[PDB]
Order: sequence, then C-alpha cells, then structure tokens
Amino acid sequence: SCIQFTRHASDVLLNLNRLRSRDILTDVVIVVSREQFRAHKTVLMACSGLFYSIFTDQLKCNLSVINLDPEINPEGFCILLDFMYTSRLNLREGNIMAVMATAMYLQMEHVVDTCRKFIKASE
Amino acid sequence: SCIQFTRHASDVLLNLNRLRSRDILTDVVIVVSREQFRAHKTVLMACSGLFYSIFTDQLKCNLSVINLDPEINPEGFCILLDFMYTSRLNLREGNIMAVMATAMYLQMEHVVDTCRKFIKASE
Amino acid sequence: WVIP
Amino acid sequence: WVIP
Ligand SMILES: CSc1ncc(Cl)c(Nc2ccc3c(c2)CC(=O)N3)n1
Ligand SMILES: CSc1ncc(Cl)c(Nc2ccc3c(c2)CC(=O)N3)n1
Ligand SMILES: [Cl-]
Ligand SMILES: [Cl-]
Ligand SMILES: [Cl-]
Ligand SMILES: [Cl-]
Repeated sequence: SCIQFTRHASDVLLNLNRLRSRDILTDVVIVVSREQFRAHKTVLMACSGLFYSIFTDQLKCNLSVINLDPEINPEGFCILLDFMYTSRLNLREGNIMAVMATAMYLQMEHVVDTCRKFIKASE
Repeated sequence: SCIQFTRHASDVLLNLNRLRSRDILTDVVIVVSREQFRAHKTVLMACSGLFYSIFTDQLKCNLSVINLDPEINPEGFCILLDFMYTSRLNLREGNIMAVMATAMYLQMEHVVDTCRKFIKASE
Repeated sequence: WVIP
Repeated sequence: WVIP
C-alpha cells in the first residue's frame, strides 16, 4: 500500500552528481593511464559489475586508489563515469569503440548493448 | 547529443538499497531514541536537507554516529529511510503525523507536501 | 506521487 | 535508450 514519488531516483542521482562535481565525500581515485578520476565507491558499485566485485572484496574495499588495466582509454572511462552519475551517454562515431571496450571491462551490460546496436546500424 | 537510459537512476537506487540491506559500505549510524539505523552518508545527503547540512560540515562529515532530536519517532525515521532508498513511502493513517514531523525535521520537501495534502483530504 |  |  505504498505511494511512490516518480522523480525521486532521478533527484537522488542529480544530487550525487552535485556532490561529485564539488568533490564532496568522494572516497576513491580511479587511475586510468595516469589520468585520475575521483568518485563514490557506492555509485561505482551500483553501475558496474567490475567495481561491485572490487569493493565487495575484503582487501580491496579499503583501497583509496584503484588502477585500471593499461588498455583502458581515459576518455572512454570519463564518458562512462559521466553516464553513471547522469544516465546520459555521450556516444559518438569517434568514441564508440573505446566506450564499448571500456563498458565490457567495467561490466555495464546496458551500455554494451546500445554500443553493439549502434555499431551494427553503421555496417 | 547524448542518449539517455530511462531506467538507469532507478537501477542505481535499487543497487544502493541492496548494499544497504547487506550492510555494504555503510559509513554512518543514525541513532533515534536508542534505535540504530545504518546507512550511506551520500544517500542521506541526496535525500535530506538536514543530512546535506550535517555531512558538508567540516567537523560532522567525519562522525560515524549522528544522534537525532529525542522528539523524533524511530518508526517515522524508518519509513523515511526506506523512502530514501526505494522512492516508496509507506504512508498510513496511524503514522502520517510522525512521518510528516520527521520529514519536516529532515527537510524532505516532497514528503512534507504529500503529507499535508493527505491530511487536508481527511479533515 | 503515484500508486506503483 | 531515448533522445532526452
Ligand atoms: C547483482 S546484486 C548487486 N547488488 C548491489 C550492487 Cl551495488 C550491484 N551492482 C552491480 C552488479 C553487476 C552489474 C551492475 C551493477 C551493472 C551491470 O551491468 N552488472 N549488484
Ligand atoms: C541544494 S544543492 C545539493 N547538492 C547536493 C546534495 Cl546531496 C543536496 N541535497 C539536498 C539539499 C536540500 C534538500 C534535499 C537534498 C532534499 C530536500 O527536500 N531539500 N543538495
Ligand atoms: Cl590505497
Ligand atoms: Cl549499464
Ligand atoms: Cl563518531
Ligand atoms: Cl522528499
């Protein structure tokens, strides 16, 4: 018998992004080919199967720095980190291959699916 | 020119609630008349004007325990904490006064608005 | 607000 | 996915 506020989840995510933009309560640095990205562990886990596995590990849950595989493109990561906090994906012809590869590595199934569909349409 | 994934914010919130239910990466205990509630500071801040003010304070941001005003009803708090993580509010005739008072204290404007409307309909 |  |  609950009532539901339609815009609540979107409003929560918008506020989480405002905290990210002001660097409030960020608790991890993700290092990608020397580029550094500050974020909230909980948001990373909520969006990515890879981060979910990393931060539920009894040793890794306590790390303040996570280094990604050197094949990971920093721009591809940046686009995906923006998607995690906003639901918006900046997918372009010039970045689609790097975005799909990073999303496969991060285990972000819905992003991988739309990249596969957009690539299939271009062939 | 971004594309948007409609269900992303809802999916993020659902995963944050799964982390709460398994007590993963909770970083604060909220004490309400001896009852204790574990949660994520970022989610509390994203939902409440009161928690936003508390955890942006240079001294309070570092506290692992927050004690609420003794007038705050633990059931009212529990219903609001469930709303924060799910967008669902368990509003009933028997709890509406305690829910509205707790939401006014927590500065959760949309909850206060629906409580005022539901109370106005009963008079 | 809606009935979910 | 949609055009926002
Ligand atoms: C599976 S239970 C669960 N509970 C809590 C969290 Cl924080 C979580 N995240 C997560 C796991 C796997 C995947 C994603 C998020 C996105 C994706 O495509 N795959 N999962
Ligand atoms: C105002 S900028 C901002 N930036 C980040 C966060 Cl985490 C935040 N939360 C917050 C502030 C006020 C209120 C709420 C949340 C819910 C409500 O009814 N009032 N606000
Ligand atoms: Cl470290
Ligand atoms: Cl995804
Ligand atoms: Cl403390
Ligand atoms: Cl609210």
